[PDB]
Amino acid sequence: APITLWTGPGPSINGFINDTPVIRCFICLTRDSNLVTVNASFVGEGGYRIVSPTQSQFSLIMEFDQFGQLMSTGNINSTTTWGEKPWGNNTVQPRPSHTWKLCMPNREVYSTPAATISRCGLDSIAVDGAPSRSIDCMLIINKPKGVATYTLTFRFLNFNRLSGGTLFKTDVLTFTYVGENQ
Amino acid sequence: APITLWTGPGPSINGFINDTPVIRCFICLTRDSNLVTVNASFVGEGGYRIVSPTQSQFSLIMEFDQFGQLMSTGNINSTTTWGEKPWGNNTVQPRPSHTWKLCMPNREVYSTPAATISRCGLDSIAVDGAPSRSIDCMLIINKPKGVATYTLTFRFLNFNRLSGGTLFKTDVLTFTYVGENQ
Amino acid sequence: APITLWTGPGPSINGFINDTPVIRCFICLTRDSNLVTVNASFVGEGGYRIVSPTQSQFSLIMEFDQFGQLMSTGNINSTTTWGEKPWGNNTVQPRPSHTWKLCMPNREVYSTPAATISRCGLDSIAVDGAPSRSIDCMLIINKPKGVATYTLTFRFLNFNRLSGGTLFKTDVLTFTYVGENQ
Repeated sequence: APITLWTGPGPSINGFINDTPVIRCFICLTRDSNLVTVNASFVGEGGYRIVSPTQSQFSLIMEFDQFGQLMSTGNINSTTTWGEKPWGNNTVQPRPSHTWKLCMPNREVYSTPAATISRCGLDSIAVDGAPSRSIDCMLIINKPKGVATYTLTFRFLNFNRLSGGTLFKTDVLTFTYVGENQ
Repeated sequence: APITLWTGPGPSINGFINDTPVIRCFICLTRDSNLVTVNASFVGEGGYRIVSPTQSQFSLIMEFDQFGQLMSTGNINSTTTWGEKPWGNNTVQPRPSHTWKLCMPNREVYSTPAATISRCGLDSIAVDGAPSRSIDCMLIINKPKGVATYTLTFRFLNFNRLSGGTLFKTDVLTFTYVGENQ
Repeated sequence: APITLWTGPGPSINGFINDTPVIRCFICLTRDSNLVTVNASFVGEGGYRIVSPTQSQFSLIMEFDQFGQLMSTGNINSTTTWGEKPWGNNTVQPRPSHTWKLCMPNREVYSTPAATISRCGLDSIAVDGAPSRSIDCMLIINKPKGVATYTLTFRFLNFNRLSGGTLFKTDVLTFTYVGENQ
């Protein structure tokens, strides 16, 4: 069967940069028959409300154990809401099932780290998609971190593409990878 | 269950600008377990056959009611072919089902307008993907309009990226969003 | 039902240019209810290990018969591993099925060839996504070739975007098209 893991809608400030909560992350991992679709969006708060062209690139890493459970140690972690989305409602069901492994990046296919770098428009409606208002966001798959069995990294890059200070309100971002076997 | 709503193959000139039919829009919304995939392509006609660096940006809005039924008042609307694609054939079934809501952009997740701006190659096979032969297409999700409960807007932008006149024959465009609950 | 055709993990050097194996191609075609997702990645070998700004553009074409069986005559072809992925493991099953047609690009929808040109990051983790380390990969759908019923072409373009020599280790690339009817 399919399975979706997600933050739920209306996330708290659940993305930490060096132990400070600064980004609201909506993250959805939907496993259909074989592939997992990552659907995500991010909103900066406080000192990340607006990002400058000189902003250092940074990763938001999700660490998962061998059962596909989110660990407490990443930048997006089990201290904030995360769990299964039941078909038919918008709840987060936090009690893990064996099925959660199906949302993880297949260890054999991604036995070394893989990546997808894509455009990440910022404040796109308000700036009417101006070319110099996009950065990049690179998904890194299974780059090692601590004792995590699986990792998903959202790495925001190339802020120097920006013509000036820009609201850190990302587009909806999509990535795809091969799901793990049960 | 999954459900697809689409224009069918070989659409008529069904994209209206200033109440004039000027673009042939192929649009498919496929809901699988949780996410909806937008798969779309566009061909300009008449004064929109060729676009150039002097072309002004424009939007094609689809308006849907609370049941996921396409309304008559958008730029792409219920006055042209639109409905469900049966698994196993290429017909368009016009009679609404409860299931059509499942193709809609989830109103909790998209409680304010969301966007994805992406490259939109033009005439890409013919021009062999020359870098200066792309524009952008931004999908806007749930921009408020009229009495619509849901909206999808295809906004064509950044014609100034083009090196010159180019056939408005878009790549196959893909976007993804979280589906509404039954 | 859904169905996935793929090369399996850790593919051999299975991309041929002038009858010489030069690229390792991971290719996955996953059909869900209606759409097919192409998930692919490439690693150059030998003379293709490093690519330069002056690299000759080239295509890797897959040719399929009317039943969705991969033919022997494309650049990626039936002389190497290819077949169905069972749900639950990473094997490659050679036994054809009626379902394999469902991975093919819908002949009526793509009676004229379609394309999607997208960014193709190279060596992206190592170069931390530097903008000048991307090329383009265009998927061409049903560009006619010989006696094939369906074709998928991966055309690698715009090497002249590169700032210098770069390891031909692509990002995970994703494309989407409407699947064929049984």
